[PDB]
Amino acid sequence: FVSNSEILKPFEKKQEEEKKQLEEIRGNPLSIGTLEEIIDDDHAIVTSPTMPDYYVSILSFVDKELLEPGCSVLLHHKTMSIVGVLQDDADPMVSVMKMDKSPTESYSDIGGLESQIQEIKESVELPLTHPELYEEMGIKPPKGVILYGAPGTGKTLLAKAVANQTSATFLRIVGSELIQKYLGDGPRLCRQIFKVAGENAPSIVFIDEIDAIGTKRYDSNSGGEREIQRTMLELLNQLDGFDDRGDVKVIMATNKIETLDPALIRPGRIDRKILFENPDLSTKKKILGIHTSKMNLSEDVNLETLVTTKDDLSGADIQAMCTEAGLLALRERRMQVTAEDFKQAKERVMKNKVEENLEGLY
Amino acid sequence: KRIQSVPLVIGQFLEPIDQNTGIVSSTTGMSYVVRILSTLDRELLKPSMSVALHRHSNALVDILPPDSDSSISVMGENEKPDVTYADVGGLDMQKQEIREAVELPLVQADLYEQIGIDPPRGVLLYGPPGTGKTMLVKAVANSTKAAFIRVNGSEFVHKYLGEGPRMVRDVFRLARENAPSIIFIDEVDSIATKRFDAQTGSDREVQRILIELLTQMDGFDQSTNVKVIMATNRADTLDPALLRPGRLDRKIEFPSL
Amino acid sequence: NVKDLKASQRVCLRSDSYMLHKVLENKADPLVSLMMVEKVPDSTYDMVGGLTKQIKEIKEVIELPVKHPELFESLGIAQPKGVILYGPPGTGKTLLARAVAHHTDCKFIRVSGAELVQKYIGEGSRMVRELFVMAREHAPSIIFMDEIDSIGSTRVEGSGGGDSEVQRTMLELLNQLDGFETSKNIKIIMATNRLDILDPALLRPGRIDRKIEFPPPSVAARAEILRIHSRKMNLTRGINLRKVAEKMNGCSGADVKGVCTEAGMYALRERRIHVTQEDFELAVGKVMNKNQET
Amino acid sequence: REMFAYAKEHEPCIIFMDEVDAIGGRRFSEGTSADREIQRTLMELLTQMDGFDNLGQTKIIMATNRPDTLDPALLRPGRLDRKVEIP
Amino acid sequence: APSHLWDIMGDRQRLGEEHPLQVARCTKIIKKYVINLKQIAKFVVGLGERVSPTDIEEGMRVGVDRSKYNIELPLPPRIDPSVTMMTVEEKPDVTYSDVGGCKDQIEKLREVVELPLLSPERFATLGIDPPKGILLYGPPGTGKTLCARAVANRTDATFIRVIGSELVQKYVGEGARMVRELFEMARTKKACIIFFDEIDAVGGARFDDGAGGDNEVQRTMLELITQLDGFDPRGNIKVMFATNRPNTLDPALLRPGRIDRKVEFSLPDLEGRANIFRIHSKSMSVERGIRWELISRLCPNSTGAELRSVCTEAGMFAIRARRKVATEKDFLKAVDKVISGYKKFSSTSRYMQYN
Amino acid sequence: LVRDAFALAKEKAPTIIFIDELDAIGTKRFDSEKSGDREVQRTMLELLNQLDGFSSDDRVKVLAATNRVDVLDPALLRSGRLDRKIEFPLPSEDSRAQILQIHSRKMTTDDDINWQELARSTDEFNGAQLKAVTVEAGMIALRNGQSSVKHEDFVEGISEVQARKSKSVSFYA
Repeated sequence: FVSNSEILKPFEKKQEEEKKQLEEIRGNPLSIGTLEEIIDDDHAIVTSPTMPDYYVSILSFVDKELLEPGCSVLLHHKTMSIVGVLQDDADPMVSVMKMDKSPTESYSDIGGLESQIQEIKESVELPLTHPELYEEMGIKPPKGVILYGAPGTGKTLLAKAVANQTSATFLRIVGSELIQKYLGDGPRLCRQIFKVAGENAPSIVFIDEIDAIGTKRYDSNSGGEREIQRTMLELLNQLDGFDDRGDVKVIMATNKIETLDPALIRPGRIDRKILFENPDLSTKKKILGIHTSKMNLSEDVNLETLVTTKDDLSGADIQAMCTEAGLLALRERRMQVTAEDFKQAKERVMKNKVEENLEGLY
Repeated sequence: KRIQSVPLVIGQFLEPIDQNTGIVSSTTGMSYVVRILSTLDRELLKPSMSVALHRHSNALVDILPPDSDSSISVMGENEKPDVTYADVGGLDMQKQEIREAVELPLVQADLYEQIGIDPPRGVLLYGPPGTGKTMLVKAVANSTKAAFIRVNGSEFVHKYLGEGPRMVRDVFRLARENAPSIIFIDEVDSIATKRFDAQTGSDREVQRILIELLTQMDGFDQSTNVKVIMATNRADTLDPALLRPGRLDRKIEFPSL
Repeated sequence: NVKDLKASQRVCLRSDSYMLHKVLENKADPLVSLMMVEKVPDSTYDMVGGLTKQIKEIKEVIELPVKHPELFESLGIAQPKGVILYGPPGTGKTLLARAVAHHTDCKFIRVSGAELVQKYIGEGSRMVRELFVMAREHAPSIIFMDEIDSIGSTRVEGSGGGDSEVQRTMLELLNQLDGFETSKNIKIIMATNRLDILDPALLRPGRIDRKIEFPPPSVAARAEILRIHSRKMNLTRGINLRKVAEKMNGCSGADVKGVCTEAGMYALRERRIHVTQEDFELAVGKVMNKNQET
Repeated sequence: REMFAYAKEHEPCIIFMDEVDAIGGRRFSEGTSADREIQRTLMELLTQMDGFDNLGQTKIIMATNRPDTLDPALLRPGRLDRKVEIP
Repeated sequence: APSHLWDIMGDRQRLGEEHPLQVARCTKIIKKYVINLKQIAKFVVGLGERVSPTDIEEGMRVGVDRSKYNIELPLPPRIDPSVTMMTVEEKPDVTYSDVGGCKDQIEKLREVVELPLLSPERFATLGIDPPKGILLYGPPGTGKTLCARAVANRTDATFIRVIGSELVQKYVGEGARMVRELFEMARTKKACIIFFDEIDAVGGARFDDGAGGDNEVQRTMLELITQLDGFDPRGNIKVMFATNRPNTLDPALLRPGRIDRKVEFSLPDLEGRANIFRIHSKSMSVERGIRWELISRLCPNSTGAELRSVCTEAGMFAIRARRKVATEKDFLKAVDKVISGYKKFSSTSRYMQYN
Repeated sequence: LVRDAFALAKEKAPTIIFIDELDAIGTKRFDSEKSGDREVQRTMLELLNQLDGFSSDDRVKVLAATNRVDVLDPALLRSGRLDRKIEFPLPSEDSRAQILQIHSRKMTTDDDINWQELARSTDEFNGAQLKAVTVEAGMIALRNGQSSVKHEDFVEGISEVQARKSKSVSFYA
């Protein structure tokens, strides 16, 4: 009664009297446009989609720090004066940013690699989850880790399980999209990748399977030798010339990193290097139990017997036999997969899916 | 009805909305939604029919007859039959397939219904530039003795922006009133369709032509009384999507060497 | 009110007071430059003869988990991502991908090679992945790329610029679709000729789990094709189906389809409704000349 | 098209071309590099000298440095009938 | 709250017609002013009430009223580019004392850059010309970009960082306009600093007979050289060229007259690498009684990028190796790890000096 | 731009048109793939038509400066456009003695330095490389605190990096 009369009454009265002036201001068709530049005299220039040229002052409902060249504002119909700034809603423009709805892929499925799993967790997840360890230590945390190894070692699922527990922004970019058909748009894209990701949350830029600029065989989007130097060196400047407080992490992984320019790595930013090899008979027993955890297997199927038959296989080849064995039982509609399906599954994988490498020594 | 009198604006009808109410698009590029005059009728017009509008209010006035002036062909043939078909030899093998896809459907339309073969609506002529085409279309148009429309492929674009899509529509509307009509396009490889990557963001001239070429083919010609002939150079200058069934199934290559 | 209005809705705007009047219509189904959206196509299993052996393979792989998602979930396995076939040129595999969306009530959507790289501000690289996102909005449908392939019409028969780039990209984008509803069911059907054209990363498991070889049409294979694909019209049954198939040498599904077009062209000269074996003999000799030429 | 308007008015007219390698170019599709109006200009010579418009009273004198740069289709007969060698 | 005070003065600045001016660039000055609009429309006007006759200049954007065209207020030219507004940074984090070592790569830069800005009257006695440009290339991994930011801190003025790939746009000929965008702010904003990064993607002659799409990039330097040293020697500030490939540049760009001071970075010696760990000794955790001269001695010659990796990775051994702080034992393990373990392939240092 | 350059050149007859870096615009434009033509020669056609057209009568002249003659369009050289083709090689021995003395007129020395001696110590250096020596000579006196530029300033400048001299270390063994 007494408090509401001295607080809510004078405030709501000024709000009702203010909105009466908003009719002559925020009324009208309210044309929009693109902001050009500002000045300390409180003036700007806006270009509507009809491409006019207008120079007016700065009205209320807008801040000087909110005005940036290339943004969207709100003009007026008659007076043609800026009403205010209009922020972009419904996500930051491009929605393919891989905002990670978090399917929640845990570390139990990538198990058996724990020797190399705790390696990336300390240089990526640890500073994000427990920043007090690196801040109180005094050392600067690394900006990421480079991965190298044969295909099938689980390099794709290694970085996927890290972003699950961090609950932060994480990106997935294909290395073949760094080069476009138009000349000059290659480095322009790399500028917008790190710009938008760095504004919202301590994001992570992860570009997987980079074939960029090698074994071209590209008729359409080939830009010559000029696209080579502009696109690659643009990524190097994002780790050098681009300033950051340490919230941006860059992790690159592919089949062969030797074809890439080693100057792009610049391993003063990346102090962590993780390799990968083929698992032994003890590791494959843990990986096989992962895929068969939700699978229904018969009583005549032995887990140690299937691992013994495995010779020169990666983590992807183990799941390939579990998938092929499920397709054989799916044709006959069997709940529990019998032992006859694993016999025909291992023969098809070692034939087609598994091809003899060009190493050939011994 | 007579209040409008002289000061009229040329409009174009788009789609019906409400009874005695329709949307119109004039040559100025500004589309307006007005009410249909009581003396007119929705059944007396066409979806592509051009109408008249007021200078200021831009209200609907009168329904123009189904004759579009525009440019290029305008009325019809003028002094065209100057030659015969005997002046070009050796193409009798190629010219025989042309008469079946052009002159044959314009005479007897029941032959394709009884036999059950869909006659090609569009016609593309391949081969190295400077060999076929040319006098061939003139020989077919002279032997048919019917309506003929020859529009150059590079003339569709006009200095005004929104005039591009309207000039394309007026070409097909002339084929609506006259059933035995032949629409020829000289050097179609300039604008083509979408021309691979046309960078539509920087240049809108392609998008206005791209939408019309795909709409006019599927939107019209269902009566199969109108055939389209285009003059191109090679296959690498055109969009392969034209070869998809439903629009243009016809492929003619010059017998080189 | 504003609750009945959403994006991409054409409405009316008064010229005097500049306010809302009524609602005209919505936005058309085709968007951007070229948009192909077709639901429940006309291609069925009975309309494609001789491939029944290959139909049962793609039915228990592609079609089966789509109509019954509870199968692989009870088996503990994962649905394969991509499916690619290879064989001689002139394949009839176009109708095979159209027949999958027919029974599954899905849609048939094609991606054009020109849709990948266009002119936009910030969306230039999005258009490569836009049709991947646009296909997710309405129905699971099918991802099928026939656009970029070497039949001999285009140069550089060893590889392509817009081929392996978009095909390999969409396979790695399923991580977001994995675990999210009405997403993982989306598959990818490809086409090619030789396996050496593809990158060695595609041959490894985890992306395409099934590779089906497409054999060339034989004499017995063209028997069911001559009575289905070759006849769209009313014809006479006096001709022999197996005798005409023996006269065609090396004719694939595309060359046999051309016989249907030229079956009545010779009858148009005489203007007769009866089509006898006289026209079929001239149609076979005409198609074989175009194949042997160049 | 503004040039040929005077061809039908005054019959004894000749159109000179001085050091022109441009409008006879090729440039089909690399992405076109925003040639949209130029490609149509190339086709303009493939219309007035091709279609049913009256000709023979207006001579086209074209001069160029290297004909290999020009479109080979424009150099073929039907448009440029005589090739005058100036060694 | 601030909107209430602005609504009082908003009566004269809204209801009346002042701001709705049509801005356009003036062409001819007759002392009748011919001005072309953005819609490509030419007209004639004259001065205003408070408009001064000396304010109107050739090639300047001048706003005029849309109804009756008349000059009202002048505006600074070159309003179209929005790109160079974001190229200017403020208060870089790297300070002047962050660069380690007593070697000659410090003092040589401050005398040709910081000295004429802080004390312009020092060289005025001898009547000499301070170097306009400088040269910094060096091997990759020495932190050359860190030295450019250390100069901007002591300067306390406008700094401009230019990426080599930024000069090349998506149109042919637009890169020529991008060059003048940088030099236009030199006359507008005096005593600033411009910095080019990765010029190898731009410079070099590359001649003709190559792929043929190379003629667009070679015109960027010819536009940059013209704007640097042209027919009229127009210049004020210092220009910095930097890249990782000095051998692939234009042999004309590698000759003086656009550049005087030339400094190439080298690998610190045993005495040089000692100061690299001393500037990092104040940070992290250093055990009392540990000599850093033995660690830099066991480490071979390498760039500063791999030198700072020793102190960073040393803190990682506090977890898996069961240690409190970084000890001497963890430093020896880093020798076979940070250096010997990370050599393998894809390690630059001195590997690529040329191509 | 070039078309209107000669249009205004006809108004004022005693005019001289200067072109800097003629290598910027020229080519025959071949040995490539399809499009990409006329990204250069569009402006070159102006120099071809205008100089051979109504322009270039009496007082209308064009001086085209360029870098190298290896890459250019041979069609640009003609007796109707560019007549005199003159090579401007590196300066000679005694010629460099006069160049170094002129750039020192704004400096302060004791006039005890022989300029013919410094020219003999320079072998085939660019003109800007000569003026760059006087720039380093002034910076040496600032570090040593000298009130005037002495002989050792020009000598030490040659030992430093100016023309064809680069050393990052002593390296004497």
